[PDB]
Amino acid sequence: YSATVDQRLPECAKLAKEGRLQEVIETLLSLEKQTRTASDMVSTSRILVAVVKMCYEAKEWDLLNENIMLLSKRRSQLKQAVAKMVQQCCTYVEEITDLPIKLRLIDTLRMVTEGKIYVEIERARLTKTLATI
Amino acid sequence: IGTGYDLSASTFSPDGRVFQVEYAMKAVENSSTAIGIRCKDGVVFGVEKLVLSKLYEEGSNKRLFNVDRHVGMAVAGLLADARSLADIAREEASNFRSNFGYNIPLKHLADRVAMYVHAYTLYSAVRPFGCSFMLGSYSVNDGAQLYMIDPSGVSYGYWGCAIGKARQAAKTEIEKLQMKEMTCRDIVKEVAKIIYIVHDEVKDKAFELELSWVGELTNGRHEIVPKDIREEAEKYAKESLK
Amino acid sequence: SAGFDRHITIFSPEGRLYQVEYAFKAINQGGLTSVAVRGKDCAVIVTQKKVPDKLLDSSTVTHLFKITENIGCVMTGMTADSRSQVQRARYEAANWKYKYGYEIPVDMLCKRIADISQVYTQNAEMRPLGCCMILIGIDEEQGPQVYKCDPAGYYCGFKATAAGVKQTESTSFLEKKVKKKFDWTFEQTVETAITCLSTVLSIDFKPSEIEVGVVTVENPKFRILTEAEIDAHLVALAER
Amino acid sequence: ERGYSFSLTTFSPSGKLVQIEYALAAVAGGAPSVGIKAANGVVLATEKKQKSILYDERSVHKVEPITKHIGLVYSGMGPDYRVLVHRARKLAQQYYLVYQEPIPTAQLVQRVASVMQEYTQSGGVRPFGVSLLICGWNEGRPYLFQSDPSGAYFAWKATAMGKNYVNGKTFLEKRYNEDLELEDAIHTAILTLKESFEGQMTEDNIEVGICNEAGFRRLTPTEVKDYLAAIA
Amino acid sequence: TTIMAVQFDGGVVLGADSRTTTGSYIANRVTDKLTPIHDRIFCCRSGSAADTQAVADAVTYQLGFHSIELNEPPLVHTAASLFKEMCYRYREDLMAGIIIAGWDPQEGGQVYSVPMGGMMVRQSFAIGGSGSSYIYGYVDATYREGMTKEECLQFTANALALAMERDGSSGGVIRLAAIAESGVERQVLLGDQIP
Amino acid sequence: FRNQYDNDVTVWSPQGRIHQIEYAMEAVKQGSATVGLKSKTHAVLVALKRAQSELAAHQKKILHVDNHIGISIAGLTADARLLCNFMRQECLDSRFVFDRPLPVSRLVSLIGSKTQIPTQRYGRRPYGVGLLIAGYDDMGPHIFQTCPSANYFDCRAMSIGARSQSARTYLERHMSEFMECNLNELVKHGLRALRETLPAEQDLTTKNVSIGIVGKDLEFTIYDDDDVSPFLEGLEERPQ
Repeated sequence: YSATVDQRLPECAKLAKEGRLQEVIETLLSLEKQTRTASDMVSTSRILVAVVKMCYEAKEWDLLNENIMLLSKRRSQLKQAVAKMVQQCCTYVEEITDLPIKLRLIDTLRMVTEGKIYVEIERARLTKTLATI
Repeated sequence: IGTGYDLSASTFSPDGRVFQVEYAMKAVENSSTAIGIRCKDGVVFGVEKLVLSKLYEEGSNKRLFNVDRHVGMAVAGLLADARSLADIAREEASNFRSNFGYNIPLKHLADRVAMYVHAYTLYSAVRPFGCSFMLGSYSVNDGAQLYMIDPSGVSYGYWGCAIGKARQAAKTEIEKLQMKEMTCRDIVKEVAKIIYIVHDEVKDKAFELELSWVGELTNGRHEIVPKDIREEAEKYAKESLK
Repeated sequence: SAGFDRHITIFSPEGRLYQVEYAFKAINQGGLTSVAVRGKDCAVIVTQKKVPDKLLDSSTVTHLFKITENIGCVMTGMTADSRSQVQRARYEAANWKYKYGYEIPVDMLCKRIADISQVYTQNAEMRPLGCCMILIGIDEEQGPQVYKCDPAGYYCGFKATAAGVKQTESTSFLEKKVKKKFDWTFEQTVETAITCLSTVLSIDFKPSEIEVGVVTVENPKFRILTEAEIDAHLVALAER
Repeated sequence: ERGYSFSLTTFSPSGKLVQIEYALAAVAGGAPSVGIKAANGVVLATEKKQKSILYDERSVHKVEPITKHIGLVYSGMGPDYRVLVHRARKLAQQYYLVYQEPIPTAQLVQRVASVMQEYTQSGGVRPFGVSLLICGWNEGRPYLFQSDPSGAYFAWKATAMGKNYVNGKTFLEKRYNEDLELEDAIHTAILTLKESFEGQMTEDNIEVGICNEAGFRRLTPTEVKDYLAAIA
Repeated sequence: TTIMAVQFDGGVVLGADSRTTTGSYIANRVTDKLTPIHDRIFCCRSGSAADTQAVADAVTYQLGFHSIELNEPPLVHTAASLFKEMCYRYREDLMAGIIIAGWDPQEGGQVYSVPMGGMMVRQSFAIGGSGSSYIYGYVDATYREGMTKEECLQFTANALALAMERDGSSGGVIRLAAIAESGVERQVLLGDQIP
Repeated sequence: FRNQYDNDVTVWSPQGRIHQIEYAMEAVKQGSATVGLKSKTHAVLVALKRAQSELAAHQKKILHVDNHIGISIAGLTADARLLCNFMRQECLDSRFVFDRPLPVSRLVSLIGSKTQIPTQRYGRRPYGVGLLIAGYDDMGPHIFQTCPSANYFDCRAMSIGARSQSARTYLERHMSEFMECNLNELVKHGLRALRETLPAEQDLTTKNVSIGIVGKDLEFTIYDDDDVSPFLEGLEERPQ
């Protein structure tokens, strides 16, 4: 599981440099699902930072929107995982200088964040970025 | 401590428990220890019987009865209670045979006897049967089953269980034994060593081991271990208990 | 004030029957929990299983039973009272079939057995069978029914009910689900029951720790959901 | 006084049986119910409110008919009410079989009073924790009776027992008139339910039955909703 | 009547006429002497009808009780025992002959007969009623071993047809039931179907 | 009073004992001692007769119930007598219906069943009589001691009653001869047992002892002062 994902990180990264969203989203969904069931510590963090990184580098916001709304709608999520996701989106939304992308992304970060989490200070950073906007 | 609530069996507790059946639990745990194991093609029984006085003859207070031809009877608790429960169970089996014309399944006999022992648990003019008993049988077209029924009235299915002052102790050392595969020949040895290790020698010494079993090895018929196999089991015990 | 909590037949001041509430608390003493959910044409019963050791036979420790070929039953509390009450319920259903020539409706079965428990709690010759009942079935022109009976002889139909140690929280979760006014299809009913149990227990159980029974209009027989189908249902819930 | 509040066969040195009074106290803690006798008929109602809407309100009914023209409501224990209904049905039908004529409601009340006071005769059996309201129409006259756990039975132009029964009785005696009509009787009954309903009666939150020259009939949910809207 | 039931490898086939009379007058010509006692155990009734139906409901209750307590369908032996005890306990007042046919997973297709007076026995062909005193030679001459479902059907058709045309207490239609692991098949012979 | 748990047989102690049964058990410790021995083919019951005053006869402690089976009582006169009539009725019923003597083991089993009902059910007081049963059947002599706890034991010997521990330890010293002894030898062993029970100032006189002997061909015959005379002539002198 952590072995599958850690020998997959080279494989899934060399697969990601092709874009090809559907299949990788499906496999990452399956592995994240099993790790949510099994309550694993580091593989969940690696896999979710992996999917978020892949969406952000591959330059789709609907796909990361789907990732956010799935594992918000999906259950048994580690709170630190959601926190790392939203804080990564924060550090993936403050450096971008695209106005429509930035506004849509802060809209998503607003509607995902019911149930504020210890990282809500880092989310306060992004809401002050929204304050600038 | 529940004073004012445990003078009768029809009175609940503020926590919601009948203390008469709990006191019967206590009495059973203050009684002798009996183990049973179901083999691949039958079930075996083992009784740890304390010889309170050598004046007692061997075979006195025989504890491994047989309710039916294919059904045995192991029991721990009060010997008078054991005999009364055995008698009502035997009458139940005889009535089942008279009305339905074939051998009584172990699960059905256990259900009937559990209902009857419950009928003595919830009344006020009577007292719950403070004794825990074993039901074992082997049917060629049904299989092998084992059941422990305590004065609480719960008849649950146990592969092989123990009752007495070494309940948890016998659980610990019967868990290490693998069970489901070997037959009575390779199970009597384990039963003998288990019974001879659970007993305490410094306190409550002077015990003898009696055994009984049912299965195709005696054509689905419950009987005590034959004297030859009995002494062989004792020899395996003394070798294994070192 | 107090001291009237000794006899089932004694009325306390303010007309409060203590011993009956004592029995209701004794229902919880089993340490288990159970819930029943009903759909448009299905009724799902699920209950928890606790095994102290592998040494027991899991096939005989089922906590849900079958009253008649189309009427299933689940219950909790003291297991001896449980089996006595299911024996009495089966006796009553068979007597009803003998006398009236057609299968006992769930509501009438609950009514008669609740009358029996009332007679138990009305006279001081009986300990009032401190185990709660939930009965399920299908009836023509009315559809599926889920009924609950208690040692006091109080019976009522439920769109969804619960019992055991976690009664109040399970009922609150059930209300939270039913206030959304959704159709509750058969798989949806089963999943609502499993989610209720898992959340009120906070265990996210392995599929081997639950027994499930279901009765539907297309399958009027009370089918005890086997290991294969409960695995399908609840691991699908897991992935769903 | 405490040593005598424990059995039903011992007289208190000053008064009477205390277990009967405690059964009455159990009755007064039950669901409020109001019965009103109009000029042309009778109406009796009760509140079916219970938490956990999961409960099936149609599953059980607090207002049941005994025969084609006799209905009853209670206040107090549920299962005891069911048992009383069963015994009343058996007694009324025995009277019908013996006499081949619909049972007069006065005799029904007398017989049900006798059967409930039978449970008060000896110890070991508690008296019913339920009081009965009997509605009936016969000989061109609407009859309304109350049956007691003590076996006492009396008549009532309009009464209300259960929770907050004193306020309901004051309301009724400040509302009822001898020339009341059936529809106005239902209006007064629903208002009496309202003044202590505590939570905005719905069509199913209350249960009302009516009896008249055309026998007794429990009102369907639609008519209950219509009457609730009319009162508003 | 003529209730002949014969077992075959896989189950038992049971047939009967449809004649019930009060004197010389045929009261009902649509009588069924095959009353389903359970899912895969049936019965054949001869003698006074009321007694047969009453004991049928009684044993229906009893083996329903047993099947629901064991969570397992009853054996034919247990059922036949119930009919035996019921018949004997009322044998001074019971005028009824019962054939207990059926199939169970324990052994298979079994035919148990309890004639007048209550012999609990089993055999190949169980013929009963006032019409069972005619085809006895006919079956003994036509008895062979191992009739398939078709061959069992023809055995029933011809045997009950001779009973039909030869005896005046057998009339109406011919009702058949086939009990096996697949389940129970119930068929009716009328018109040109009966030989 | 923490001993409110010993007022009826139908309540358990918090430690899981029925103190009423234990008091019934101790009740037979009050009666006079009685010891029994059995040979290859002969079983003896020897008891110590007691008298209210020396101006009146000694209380009989050996009772004849049937030609092959005999009993000895130690405890309440009423309970023992009732048990004796019950024994006689059952032995006769066996002789009438089976034409065979009642087996010793079967007789003692029915004794246990009869005396368990008072122990289990409210009503009749527990049978507080210690019974020594000596008879003959297919596998030879039997000695059965039925303790008032509704329990019985197959014993080589037993002394029940007052100061019976002295006889118990005497027999514990002297197993090694019981099996192979003839009539006179076993009789003298039993007499030495009672003499061990009896204190120094008293001795086994003719009026003091009662002897009952059964065997394969010799019926259960009870001896008295003149009849015990030949058996005590072979008796030795007390080792004082």
